[PDB]
Amino acid sequence: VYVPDEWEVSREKITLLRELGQGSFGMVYEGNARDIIKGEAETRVAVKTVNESASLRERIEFLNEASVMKGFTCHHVVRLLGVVSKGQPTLVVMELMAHGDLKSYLRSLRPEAENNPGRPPPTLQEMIQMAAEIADGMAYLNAKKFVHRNLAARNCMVAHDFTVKIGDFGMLPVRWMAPESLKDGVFTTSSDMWSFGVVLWEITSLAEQPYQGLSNEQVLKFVMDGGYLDQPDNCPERVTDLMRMCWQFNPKMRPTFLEIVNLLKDDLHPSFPEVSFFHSEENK
Ligand SMILES: COCCN1CCN(CCn2ccc(Nc3ncc4c(n3)-c3c(nn(C)c3-c3ccccc3)C[C@H]4C)n2)CC1
Repeated sequence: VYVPDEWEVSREKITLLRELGQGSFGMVYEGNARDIIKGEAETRVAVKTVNESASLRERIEFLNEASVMKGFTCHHVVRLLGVVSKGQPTLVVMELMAHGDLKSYLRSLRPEAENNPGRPPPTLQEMIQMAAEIADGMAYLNAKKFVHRNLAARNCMVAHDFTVKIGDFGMLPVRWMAPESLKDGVFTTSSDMWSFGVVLWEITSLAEQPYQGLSNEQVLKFVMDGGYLDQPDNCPERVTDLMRMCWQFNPKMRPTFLEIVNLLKDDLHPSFPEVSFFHSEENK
């Protein structure tokens, strides 16, 4: 049972512009929110909805996810801005990530891409920046005692200034799963580290399908036998080294998300210590 609180916004303050794509509970829209953030007259938003066919229990669960998001204040995790519980349909207002999911964004930077924005593919500097941003958001989730369980490029988001953030998470994708998860169903921050390595592989391959040519049955056998992804053509050695650390068979040998940020801290944008969880007073 959900009880309305301080975060609640009036229904008519949100104007929906267009559909973005299907979410877990229903359709996600691109919208504009009137006076949602202090100092901002209008804010570009992503509005999560519950579809008509869903149950009251499913509608309550959606609002309980919004209650959880209230305590999340990381710059590298997509933030909740407000909620609408009174009436029908149920709404959850998130910050808009202007360039959408990381997978779709990486595919658009390919030479053959019909929707190429006239920009080059990610530079080594940009790849390292993305890696640290994803790892910082994941370090924040881990400090919050949450295991993602579904980390992949399709789940990471790109902001207007190209900042990468963790989208929706765990409050089968066999090609991103750690050997212990494929075998025993064990999901931890260490299995999330394995998936992070696959995300790095997606960045360097411009969102190619992992283990292309191998079926879901062959991926399961290959990964559990100690097999891992081959490095993509012209992959920078620094990113390859990160992938290898992520792909250790024993989850105990894999680095932590904070250790990843610590390995990359010196080669980042000057704003990183001003916005990161790693450099915040919360990282203790
Ligand atoms: C040159 O390329 C062509 C131009 N492109 C066209 C596509 N354009 C990009 C469009 N875009 C999609 C989405 C989103 N921005 C966005 N911000 C925030 C969210 C979501 N989307 C979101 C949410 N749940 N779900 C499920 C999604 C979702 C993801 C991918 C696709 C659909 C929906 C909730 C929060 C996390 N922005 C970027 C510019």
